[PDB]
Amino acid sequence: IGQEMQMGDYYVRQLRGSAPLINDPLLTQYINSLGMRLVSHANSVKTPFHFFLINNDEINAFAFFGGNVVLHSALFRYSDNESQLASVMAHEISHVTQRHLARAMEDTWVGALGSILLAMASPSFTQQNEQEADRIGIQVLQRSGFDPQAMPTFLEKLLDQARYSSRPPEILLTHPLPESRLADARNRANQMRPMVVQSSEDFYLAKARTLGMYNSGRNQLTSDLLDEWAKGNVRQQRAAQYGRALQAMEANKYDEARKTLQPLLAAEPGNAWYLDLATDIDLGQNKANEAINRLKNARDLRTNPVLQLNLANAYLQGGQPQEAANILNRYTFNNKDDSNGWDLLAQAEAALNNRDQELAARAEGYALAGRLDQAISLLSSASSQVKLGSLQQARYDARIDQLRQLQERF
Amino acid sequence: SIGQEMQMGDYYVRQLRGSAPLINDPLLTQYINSLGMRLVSHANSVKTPFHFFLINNDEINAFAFFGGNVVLHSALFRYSDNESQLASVMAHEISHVTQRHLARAMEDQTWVGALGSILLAMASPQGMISFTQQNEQEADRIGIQVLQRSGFDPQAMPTFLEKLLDQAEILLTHESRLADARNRANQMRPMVVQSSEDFYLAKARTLGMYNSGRNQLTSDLLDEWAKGNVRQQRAAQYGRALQAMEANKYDEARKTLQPLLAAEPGNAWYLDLATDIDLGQNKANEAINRLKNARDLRTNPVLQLNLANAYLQGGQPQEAANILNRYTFNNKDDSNGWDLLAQAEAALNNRDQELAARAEGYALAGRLDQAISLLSSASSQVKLGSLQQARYDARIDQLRQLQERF
Amino acid sequence: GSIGQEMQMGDYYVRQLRGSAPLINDPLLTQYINSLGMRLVSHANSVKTPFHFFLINNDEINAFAFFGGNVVLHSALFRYSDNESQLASVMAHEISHVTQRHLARAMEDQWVGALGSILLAMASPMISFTQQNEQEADRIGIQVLQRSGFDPQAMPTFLEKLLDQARYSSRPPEILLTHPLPESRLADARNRANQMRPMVVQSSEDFYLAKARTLGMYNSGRNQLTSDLLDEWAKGNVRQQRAAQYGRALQAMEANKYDEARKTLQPLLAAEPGNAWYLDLATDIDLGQNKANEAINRLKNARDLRTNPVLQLNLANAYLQGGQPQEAANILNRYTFNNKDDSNGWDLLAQAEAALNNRDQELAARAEGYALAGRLDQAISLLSSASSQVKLGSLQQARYDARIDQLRQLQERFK
Ligand SMILES: [Zn+2]
Ligand SMILES: [Zn+2]
Ligand SMILES: [Zn+2]
Repeated sequence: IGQEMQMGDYYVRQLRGSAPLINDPLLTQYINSLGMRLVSHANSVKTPFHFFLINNDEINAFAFFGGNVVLHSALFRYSDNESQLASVMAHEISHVTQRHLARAMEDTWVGALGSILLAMASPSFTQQNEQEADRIGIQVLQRSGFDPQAMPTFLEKLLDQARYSSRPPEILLTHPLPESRLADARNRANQMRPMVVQSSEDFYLAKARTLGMYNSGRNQLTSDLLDEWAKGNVRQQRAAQYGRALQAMEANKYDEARKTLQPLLAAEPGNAWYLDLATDIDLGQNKANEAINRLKNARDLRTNPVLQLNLANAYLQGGQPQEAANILNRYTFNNKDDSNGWDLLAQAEAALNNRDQELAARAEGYALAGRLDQAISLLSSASSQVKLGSLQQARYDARIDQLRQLQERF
Repeated sequence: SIGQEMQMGDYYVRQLRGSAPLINDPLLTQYINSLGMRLVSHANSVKTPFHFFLINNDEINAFAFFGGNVVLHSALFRYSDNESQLASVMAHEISHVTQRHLARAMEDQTWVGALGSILLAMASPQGMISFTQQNEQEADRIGIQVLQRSGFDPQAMPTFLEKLLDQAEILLTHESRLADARNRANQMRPMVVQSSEDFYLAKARTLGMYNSGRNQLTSDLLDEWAKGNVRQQRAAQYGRALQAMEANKYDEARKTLQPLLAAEPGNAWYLDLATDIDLGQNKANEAINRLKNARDLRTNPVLQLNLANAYLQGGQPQEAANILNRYTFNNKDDSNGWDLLAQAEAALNNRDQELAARAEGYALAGRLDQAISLLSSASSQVKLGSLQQARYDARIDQLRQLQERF
Repeated sequence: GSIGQEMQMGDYYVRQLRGSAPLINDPLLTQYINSLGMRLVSHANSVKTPFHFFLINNDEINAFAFFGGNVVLHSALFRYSDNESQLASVMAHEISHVTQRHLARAMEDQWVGALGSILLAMASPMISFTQQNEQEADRIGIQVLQRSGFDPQAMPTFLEKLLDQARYSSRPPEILLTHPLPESRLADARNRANQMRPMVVQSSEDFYLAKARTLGMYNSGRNQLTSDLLDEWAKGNVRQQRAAQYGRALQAMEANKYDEARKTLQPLLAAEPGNAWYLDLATDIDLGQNKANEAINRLKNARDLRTNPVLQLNLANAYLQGGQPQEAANILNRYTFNNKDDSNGWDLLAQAEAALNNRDQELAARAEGYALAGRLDQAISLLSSASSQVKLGSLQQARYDARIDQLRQLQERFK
């Protein structure tokens, strides 16, 4: 487990630099708050878990060392309910806890494998591992309070689209599904108790933002899906109203987006989804003060990362880079693996013409993207602009030392 | 009598706490009054106790009223180049009170509230009072001696007034009078001048921690302080550590303060910031142990609040209460102690004690009706006939007498 | 050859030391330690290599050596050494490990990164020798120790002073882990020492001043210059007593009480205006209170300014703090070339080139500091910047690019 936490970091750093990862706070927070909810109900967990979202309209999901589960945004277009989406995550979670890929290789090497995981994200197991991944998957899926029949329903809807479409989805290549696999999935969900679970409000909002803001190819949020959601339950109707407000924002129709979002923010002034969108609309119309005052009146400002990055950007476009830096210095210290915070920090330090601090912030973004040589180059320039023996020299040079360890390792 | 004016003074002070942006920082208020106090004792015509308040306002102004209550705007620190210049403002303002000028002026002619609304308008950054040419011709020349017996620069006043002229606010409430200030300062004596170590750090924390508008701690000043005497160089290092903490640069803050704390482990200013850095990194245990080994722990109010706060964050609300229960009876008018004591009593689930501590906070801020409401709630949760019920109801009685006077 | 291979490894390990271990780079302490160490080498047998002596800022007592005649000594040796001959006995011990090639023999018979990672762990706040290795080192050491004019009994007196501390103390001195000390070794050290004639030698005045500066200026943990020691030295021999006033002036200056350090320094300055030790202290007192010019005038009038690296570095720095960066550059461009390994010169050269706004020269001076510390990739980065700010084909471009090539060929030899 010692090495595979480390090879996980090397592989996800490569994923950041090459694959089109969705770095959105609201979506990343959702996929990881949901995914961690199942890990807490999973057995034999050796590692922390992180869940990544790729902008890819091809449906696929996979996982590797260090509890890193990779999910394509296409999973939101296929998932009718939240339990189906978590059904695939528990499928992936069980692949890690059982260490399936670990043993496939215990029976030159790491770069040949890394090209495989990377090519899958950018636009296979034998069925003995896949039966077991279903085995443990639904127990976890049911002790997580989800619908156990969501897996046979979701597996079956992959099969219905593999005959009624030319070539099958890519998920069925890494996770093949014969009729035996379905019949087992269909039986064991039959064997446990019926559950009536409503999909969380965050699932429908996350689907809308995924298909609305990160549209690409078959990943569209179409009028047919929004009109259908206008008839659905109370949670789907707010998400369709949010989806219309989102797309009115995307199309630069800011005043309509404000009036469309108004009934949802008036009903829930402290919801982070509506606060995020209301900041985009205000910033789109050069009213940063309104976007600043609204987020300072948010209850969860100092506890919610989405609100912290949102108000930092609002401070940035509002001409107060120092206020942005105060948030972003604390944000990057508590969320050191978040590339959004380091980037906004680099923008803030650049606005203050703190050149060494700007280069130091840029370096973290490059290190997160697997560009360690270039991160070292920026920190070397930073170190060369400050007196030797200064605290900034020692800091920049020590950071260079730590990144050289990661490069000497591979 | 002095009695009505001391009570009128308390009423105006309560109104200031509720609406004006006061700086309640322990280190700054301890310094502001410690310097005032031994400055007070060098005047003999004083009828009243004296308290000195600091207001977060970038517009320079200073004023005083009944009960020896003086108000100093934080903008005073950027205008004051040395300790004597800062005390020159205070010596001028305390001399107004000791000779009873403002009381004299209102004996000539709804009134008490009209003056209080004016006092807030001057204090609040968001109508004014004005003195006659004699009145402050009294105050300055009566105040230059009060400054000299306290061992500060007599020439510190004049250089401050000329630094006011070329910029044409203090000038509405306050050449003839100025020419007399330089007229009168040159005659007395020339004086060796050395700011206290606390003045330089106090100016650093005011401009660095309470920066607002024109009240910034600029990169020009601390580069200059690094070239001064060894007091200003330690202050410059303290200000840079302070701004690093303000910018949440926690590691840089610890390494900047480390040489100062190693040289002066018992210094209250550095011990204070070391707690802020430790709590900012969720290291409450380390901050507690450091404060227990401080020499002046059970004698210095700043250190007691710092350790009490660290006990709260450290998950020890009882130990925090043991400190704060004694602190609030030694510093009845300190809202910080009452607020921290309310946080501790909330964490111990002593509800009636929490309502009682919250009530004192509202009483100090002038919201007597609300304080009476919270004590009424506390008294309803405690058994009739208990000592607690007798205290809560007695405190309500005391607060009702206060509001019946005005 | 094998001398060449071992001096190539020696340089690699010295660079690693400079990059991670806390070496004292003080001009006076470095000069003294190497002048005393060379004095022993000149009386040693079978010397094949130059020798360099390094001082770690570590209050744990330890001493060891590796390829290329590089001897590294923890500053805690000054706390244990009552007299110069005691300190010399430990160095003679280490030089004898080098002349016997004990470390070379072990690795030859039966990894470069494994040995270098141990050397850094021993210096930062393990290698062990057999009892024959220690037996060879003590005899050969004590013979070179007295041919150098020191007290032979200092070696057993220091060993027994080490054995006594190990028995009572919770943990043994770390030097006794690298150099194990059974009673058999101490009895053998007493035998050969007793075999020669008694020799009561006065420690050099340079020794007492070095111990004062080592413990007073580079104090750390148990490495303090206590008031007990100096009150004790105020009563001593002719050389010890002025070393007392020197250390007293040091911490008066360390505590930023410069006026106190003036009055303490006055009589030794007035009595001895031509020795580097108080001249050095008589520059730091002056610059600390912004009196740079007479610190320059005092050093400009020094006799051995064109002979002694300490006065040159002191005067170069005074020119910098005095607002005359070019005068500092004139000295340091020549000092860096004659003292290629002194990282103080490269740093001061960079500070002067920075003040003159000669950015590529500054980056180039910084790079030599980084190369000396084993950070070759970083030194190459700075030279690449320097090469990018001068025109291609120029004299400076060809120099910076040739220097990059040298650092790259130095890098591949071990990577
Ligand atoms: Zn699978
Ligand atoms: Zn006045
Ligand atoms: Zn040995």
